[PDB]
Amino acid sequence: LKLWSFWRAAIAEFIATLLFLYITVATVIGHSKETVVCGSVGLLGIAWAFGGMIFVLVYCTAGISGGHINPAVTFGLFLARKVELLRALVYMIAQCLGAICGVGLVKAFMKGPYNQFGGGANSVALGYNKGTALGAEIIGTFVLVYTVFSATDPKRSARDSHVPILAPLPIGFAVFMVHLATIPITGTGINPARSFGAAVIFNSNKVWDDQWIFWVGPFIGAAVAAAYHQYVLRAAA
Amino acid sequence: LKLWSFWRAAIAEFIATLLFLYITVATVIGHSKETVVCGSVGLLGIAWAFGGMIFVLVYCTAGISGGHINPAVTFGLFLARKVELLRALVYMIAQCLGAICGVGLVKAFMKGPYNQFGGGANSVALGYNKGTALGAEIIGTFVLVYTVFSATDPKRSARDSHVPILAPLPIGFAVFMVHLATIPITGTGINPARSFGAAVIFNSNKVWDDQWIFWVGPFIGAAVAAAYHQYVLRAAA
Amino acid sequence: LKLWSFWRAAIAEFIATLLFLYITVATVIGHSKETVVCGSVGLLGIAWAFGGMIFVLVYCTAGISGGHINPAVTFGLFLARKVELLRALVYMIAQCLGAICGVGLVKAFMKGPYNQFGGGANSVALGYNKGTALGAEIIGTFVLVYTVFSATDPKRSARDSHVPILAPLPIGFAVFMVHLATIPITGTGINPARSFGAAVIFNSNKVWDDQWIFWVGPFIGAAVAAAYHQYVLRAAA
Amino acid sequence: LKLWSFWRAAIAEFIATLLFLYITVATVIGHSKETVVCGSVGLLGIAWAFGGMIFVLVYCTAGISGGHINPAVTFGLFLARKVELLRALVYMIAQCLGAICGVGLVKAFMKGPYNQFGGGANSVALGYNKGTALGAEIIGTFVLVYTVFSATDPKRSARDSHVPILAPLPIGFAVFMVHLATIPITGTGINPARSFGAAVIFNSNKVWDDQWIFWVGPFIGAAVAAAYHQYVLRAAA
Repeated sequence: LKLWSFWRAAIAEFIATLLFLYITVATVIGHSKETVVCGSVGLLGIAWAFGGMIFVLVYCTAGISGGHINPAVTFGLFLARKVELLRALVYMIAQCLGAICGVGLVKAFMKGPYNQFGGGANSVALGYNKGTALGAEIIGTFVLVYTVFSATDPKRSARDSHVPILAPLPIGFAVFMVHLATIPITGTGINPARSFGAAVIFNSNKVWDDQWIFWVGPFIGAAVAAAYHQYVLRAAA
Repeated sequence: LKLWSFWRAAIAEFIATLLFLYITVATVIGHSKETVVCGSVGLLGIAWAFGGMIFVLVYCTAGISGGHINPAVTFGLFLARKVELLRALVYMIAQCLGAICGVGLVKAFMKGPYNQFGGGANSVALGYNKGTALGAEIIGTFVLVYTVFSATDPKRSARDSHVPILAPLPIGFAVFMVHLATIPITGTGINPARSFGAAVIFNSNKVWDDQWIFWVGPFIGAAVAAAYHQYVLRAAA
Repeated sequence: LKLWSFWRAAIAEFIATLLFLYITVATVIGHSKETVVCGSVGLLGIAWAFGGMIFVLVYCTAGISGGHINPAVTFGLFLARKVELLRALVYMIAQCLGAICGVGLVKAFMKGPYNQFGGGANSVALGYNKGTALGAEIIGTFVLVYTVFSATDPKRSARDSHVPILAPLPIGFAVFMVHLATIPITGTGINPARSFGAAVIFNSNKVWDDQWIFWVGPFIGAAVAAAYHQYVLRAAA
Repeated sequence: LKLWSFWRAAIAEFIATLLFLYITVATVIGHSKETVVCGSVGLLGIAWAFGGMIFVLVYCTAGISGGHINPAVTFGLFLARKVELLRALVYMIAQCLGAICGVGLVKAFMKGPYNQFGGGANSVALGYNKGTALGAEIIGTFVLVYTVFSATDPKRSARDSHVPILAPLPIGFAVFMVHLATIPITGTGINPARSFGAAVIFNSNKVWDDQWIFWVGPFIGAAVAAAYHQYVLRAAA
């Protein structure tokens, strides 16, 4: 009755996260497998795929679920009391499961290229240390969640809830920007479900060893954005 | 009287699909004929041409025809009872004829490059099987039509009809995103008229042999998006 | 009194066209002079410079002059009786003078590269004939002006006039798209002032010999768009 | 009470300028350190990073501070009496301090690449003289500030102030466009805080010797835009 709206929101987050990972990791593998020098969409094209799909998917789901597609976004909004505990945890599970599925589909379609070129997985690139990767993930997620907070509609909520509706364009652009800066360092995580889905499917020791960075970094970044918006700027009111 | 509005909608879809194919296939041939390494718009530029022209053309025609430019979009909206049978079939014919014309014009302007570089045609790239191409076309069209449904105006319709007006930016971006992911696999069809126009003008056995994928994939993708939006999300109401 | 508004509109078109040519031709020369393979913004970056500056400049001037920046846009709107004769001719002179000035400034800043790399001038590339270039200019300008007509505000006009206000984003995107398709053929003109400014400053026989294409093509494209919108679609009413 | 709103605006400008410099200079260093030919986001990606972050950050801060992120924007608005003297000077200090911090963070994360590849600093490229660089900075800042003035909301102001709210998309696009044209010449400054932050952290004689260009150019460009908008166009009223 409003429980149906709740379950439909969970489904919307599951499916959107699946589509997010399918499109973006297919883009990464498609770029990576390219033999002809500069016959691919390039790193710029990869950054567009991540930012542009967030714009599209937040647009589609904002009125249905709130359009999170990302455990760190759900967590930041939870801390600011904009999402209730049970919804938050249900969203994070839906997101993580959807992400596994989307990456699974890319692997099903292009198994050889998928394994050869890194599986869309986040890890620390050679030359950087884990403190740098962690710092880059915290600041990158801070940019994203600070944008999400600035993009919340104070009056309007997702169907049968108090989860605010979000303006999708600035949020997609924040994701695009952070990818431009962070791809050389970690591939860019800023989204624990996206990092976890790829780790589950790719299944390498190196990737699993770095995985904590892509949970801890984004949760800290999200928490600091929440405190900044709500307490330092008092930008809610 | 409203029959004139009907015929003007058909003309609007014919012309828009012609412009769609002219601009995008001229972009593909112009990229492909380039000798100087990295002197072209690249695959990223091709993906922009397809997404950006959908944004422009849906913007221009949304109030006149509904702005479909694509038999799979018309079919999905038909299944949800948003387009009547006779309009649907008239739109699909207008789209397919316009597409033949637009590709015809590119061939008229650059015949040598046109034949040498593949004629803007969709087919399965070497290394992928038809099951993968079909899967990639279904999911890609699902992203597009799921976006179209989320972009419908519940209150406002095209002139003298009940075909909903569509928000063109998210739709153009969905087309752009799906191109980033799918170009290496099939060139990206997700539009039976676009695939058919190029097949008619280019006229090769290889291309004709793959053509069913670019009709069946998109129609299935569109049907599943329709059912998802209307029955699982109940996102109409 | 409204004559001052008239003269301020002419100044706004002069300055906007100057800025248009300075930014875009500086972009073209900056790309072209690049020695390091793929150390430039590429042809995609050039296409963005033209589309993006039209978006910016139409945004700035739409309420002041109508935001034309382009004799073919002024001519199409003139034919549809949306601009009076004396205003139309004053706008075209302002646009052509501004364009000469903007290209003049690029030459002043980078004289060596400016002359070596073609001076931002439009002409027919080797391999295409003049019939093809003319056809490409007609269709390209048709896309642009068809978009301008679809972007007109039926209720709202520029200050102290009946020149409609225009939605700048779709128009900028139409310019971007047409550049993706047409750069390899003519560089893309679709704007007689832009083509003329560069011809005046660069001053070569080859360029002057092709210059009629960049006036005749766009004026025909604009006229057909006007007739299409107003008479075939009846999209005014 | 409104003094708190004042201090929160200063903090918002400090943090936004820090994020601006971190994301954009990390993008520049990440591009520059790339060994594999065309394995980076390219100069186009760098131009996106600067324009896109201005769009994002102006979006986030427009209702809190006015969204300046740039001493030349604050100065132009000051000259037009849209910002009071004490606020103006407090904003410029906040911006310059934030910029030092953001560049500082990039250096902390990638010290080797940071020093090797120029430190995100603006200076005159080999082949251009200082008159050209100064001219390019004046016109580039004129485009930006002319856009800012055209983007001001006549009715609505930042919290507890008379600083107008700004439309962030056209402003971000103006920054993007000016980067396309100006990167080969100076790297593009058009923002005294951005130029100063990088000079402070990179600390080279060459860079310090050119630094006056990146203060004088933008302040003149801003002043001429202010006079153009307010006195020649009378575009306020």
